[PDB]
Amino acid sequence: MKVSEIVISAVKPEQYPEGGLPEIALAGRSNVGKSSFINSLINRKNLARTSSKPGKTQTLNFYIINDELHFVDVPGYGFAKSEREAWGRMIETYITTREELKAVVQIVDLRHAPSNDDVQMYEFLKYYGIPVIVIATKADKIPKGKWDKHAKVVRQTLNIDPEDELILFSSETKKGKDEAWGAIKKMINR
Ligand SMILES: Nc1nc2c(ncn2[C@@H]2O[C@H](COP(=O)(O)OP(=O)(O)OP(=O)(O)O)[C@@H](O)[C@H]2O)c(=O)[nH]1
Ligand SMILES: [Mg+2]
Repeated sequence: MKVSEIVISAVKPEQYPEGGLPEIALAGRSNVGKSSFINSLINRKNLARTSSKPGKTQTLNFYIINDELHFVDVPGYGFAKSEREAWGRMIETYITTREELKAVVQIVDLRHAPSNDDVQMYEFLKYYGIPVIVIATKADKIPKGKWDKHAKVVRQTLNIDPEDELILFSSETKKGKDEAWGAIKKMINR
């Protein structure tokens, strides 16, 4: 997509933006680079703020791209890993009351294997039959030669449906860019 502005920081539906526009929201361990992915697709450095390595994103952030879509940035599973569950109620409601939600891009790190939270997430995300675009990120930190031994583990771990799709990615080198935008567009222009 020949592709960039914030709109709001909703903590509940009584805040979600207006317009009834389409949205793709992200789910990911904390620090995984969800805030980064978002930026990588619409070509921004820190529109969605990134951080050294903490738990910087802390609210559902809506980013209207070309006034045609909505990327929604989300805190990592549980921000400060009680607050665990506090996190769910929110992502859940949303992913069960936001009809425009046109799919969830769940991002996991390629290097390691999906943490149960990721299987969990995906599971839930699947119980509601929400289309998902898994993203093996930070490819660039894995010897190009071993991206199969790593990305095979995911598929098995998250045992990803055949309807859903895994994609290798880099917020550094931008690898997986378009693939993302393609799948993301299948979901939008379905
Ligand atoms: N080398 C590398 N670093 C990455 C990559 N993606 C994200 N990072 C680094 O990881 C850190 C956190 O990235 P973010 O995008 O803020 O993380 P996040 O998952 O959105 O974090 P929260 O908003 O707290 O959930 C930063 O220092 C980024 O520069 C990637 O593909 N390669
Ligand atoms: Mg984030």
